Amino acid sequence: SVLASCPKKPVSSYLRFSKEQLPIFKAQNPDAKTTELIRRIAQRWRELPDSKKKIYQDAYRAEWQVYKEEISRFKEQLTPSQIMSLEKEIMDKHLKRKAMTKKKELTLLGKPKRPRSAYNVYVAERFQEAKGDSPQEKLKTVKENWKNLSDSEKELYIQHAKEDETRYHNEMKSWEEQMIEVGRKDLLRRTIK
Amino acid sequence: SVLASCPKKPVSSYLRFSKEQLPIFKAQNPDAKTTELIRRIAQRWRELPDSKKKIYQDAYRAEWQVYKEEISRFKEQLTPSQIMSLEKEIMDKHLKRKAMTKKKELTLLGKPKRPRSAYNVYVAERFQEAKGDSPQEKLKTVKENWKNLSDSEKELYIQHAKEDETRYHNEMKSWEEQMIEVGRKDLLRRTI
DNA sequence: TAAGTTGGTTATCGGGACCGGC
DNA sequence: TAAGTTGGTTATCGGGACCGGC
DNA sequence: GCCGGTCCCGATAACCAACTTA
DNA sequence: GCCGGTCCCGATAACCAACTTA
Repeated sequence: SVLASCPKKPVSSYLRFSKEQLPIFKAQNPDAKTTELIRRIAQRWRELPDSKKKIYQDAYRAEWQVYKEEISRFKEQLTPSQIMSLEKEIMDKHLKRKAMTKKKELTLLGKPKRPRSAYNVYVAERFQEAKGDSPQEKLKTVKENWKNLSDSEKELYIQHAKEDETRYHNEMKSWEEQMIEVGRKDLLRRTIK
Repeated sequence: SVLASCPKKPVSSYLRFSKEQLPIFKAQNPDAKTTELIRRIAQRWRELPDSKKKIYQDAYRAEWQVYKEEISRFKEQLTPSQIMSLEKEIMDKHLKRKAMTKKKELTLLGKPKRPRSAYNVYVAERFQEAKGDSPQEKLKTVKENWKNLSDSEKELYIQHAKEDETRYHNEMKSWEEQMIEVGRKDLLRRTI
């Protein structure tokens, strides 16, 4: 496709150093953790004189000149909407990482789960017991049954969802006070139902 | 170009009501602020019976049906890279707004200015006095002089920037502490 | 903030419906 | 979170360099 | 309206730590 | 590397408050 074929930017002088140094350390200290080895290499990089780092730097600058030529030839043979298409795929990769990071930090601060719908409850009750082998088929058949329920048969889950709706308010009121306590008012909601 | 010709989603029932009500009100209250009028119109909308709101809603829903047809014909005649381009521009518009909001709030919390560079100082001093009438010409000749200054002459601007670098450290350290106090640890730097 | 490694935890995306915040 | 208005600020973009945070 | 999380789990693709330069 | 702000200002293109539905 597009982003696949696109030339990649050269890695830094330190990265080239670690990439070469790592297999050496891993063969001398075979049972040491890899994270330990990287920490030892980076140290070694610091100790290294400036006349030696420059060699790595001169190599990097020259690869960058190659990349500038390469990315030009590549973009020249692309149409304008295709270049925008290229930028979009790159932006998505950034946004997807930022999104991951945020979600990781919110679980770390123990943000309450969102309220489950009656249907969320329904799936939760009927799943181990479902006409299907694969979970994809099992869910597919659970949603079949849900479409055939009258409002009166739904009563148990509607009432299980009204309760969980209340649990959410409580855990949220609590969690948001605590976020103010540790100085994170940015994580509070603007609107409340 | 692309996003320009693209069909726009219909506005909401309330929005339609305000669009029509505003010119009427602006003619009843000629010297009133535009912001008061909207607050008064919105007040009028709440009071409105639901049988009257339904007329507006029904208009909106039929418009929504139109937009679905319109956006389909539009995307149907676009190439795949034009469709990604359309999404990217939409995405650019959101991010640009998010960016304005952030910069708008940081000026409200009085975040310190960034340190001026040696070249920044140089421009500020030597500018009224630059061969030119349009600012574009005055600046182009300022950058000429900057490229021809020796190290002994830049020393003055280099240490004037070294000074401002210190002011930045002072004002930032203070400001970041103040931001932890009003509960915004998110506005803090990760590095230096 | 992103790249290089590499083994050891967490997305994604399958099949859908649905609801809270923005 | 975004749309409508309308008069009233902040982008933009000209000419460039450059540096702090990520 | 739209995005994302929510119920389930099994699948593989993408993470995380350990560093630094640009 | 890349983005954005910074010195300056001059025109013009897109913003702010005031609301609510979806």
